[PDB]
Amino acid sequence: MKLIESNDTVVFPEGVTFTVKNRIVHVTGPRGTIRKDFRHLHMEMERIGKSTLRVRKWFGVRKELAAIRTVCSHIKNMIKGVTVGFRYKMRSVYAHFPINVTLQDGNRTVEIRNFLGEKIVRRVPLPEGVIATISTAQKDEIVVEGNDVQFVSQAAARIQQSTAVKEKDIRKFLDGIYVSEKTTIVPT
RNA sequence: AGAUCAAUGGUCUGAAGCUACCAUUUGAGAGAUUAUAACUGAACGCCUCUAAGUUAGAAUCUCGCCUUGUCAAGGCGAAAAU
Repeated sequence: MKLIESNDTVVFPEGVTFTVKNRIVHVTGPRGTIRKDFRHLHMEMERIGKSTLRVRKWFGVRKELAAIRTVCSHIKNMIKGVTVGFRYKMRSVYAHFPINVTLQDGNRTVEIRNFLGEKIVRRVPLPEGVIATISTAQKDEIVVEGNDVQFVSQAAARIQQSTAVKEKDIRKFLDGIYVSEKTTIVPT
């Protein structure tokens, strides 16, 4: 069945603006602006009012209708990123070897050393708009920060998957850098 | 003394050329991705690597490097003398 009409709306808080057109959104807030392209989905996105953005699908099938709330969630994450940003805190877990984490290339590359005692150096470049920080207060804590949740979480996952154990069962060789918390920059 | 013949008379050494892992020299890079592990994220107000969208990804695959390139819309240029 093709449902005639199905829509969902996103309401923007104060101090944020969106200016959507042609299925491209340009959210902007205190922490800068995020531009997102949604042209891979054929829905009508419009401004209904002064701070409400409606995403609507005409005659959609189950799979297409599944993407309305996906797009709305993406725009909500855009709002959150431009207001309070995203910060992923990761913890280093090790049995014997301290996992040494440093930043190089103008703080654009994360270098991991001594993971499980290996002499190889693991290098993770950071995407544009994402910064990293080694916590001086809390030991063995890395923090990845930025506006765009996609890129922040992608960098965090790159770091987490970089430290993988090989040829040893992972059920107790649990060393590695694991995302311990997903929170915001500004205390919410 | 010089040489000849014995279908290469025979023995020793034997350059040159040819030749031996029996000597010596040289043999390497990207791209898209598979399985897989993940990100964001609905469907299904929760979850979820998946549905849309995103990451990393290999003796595989394609290309590079390397060999041929008398190629029938007679494959296509530059340039010299005619």
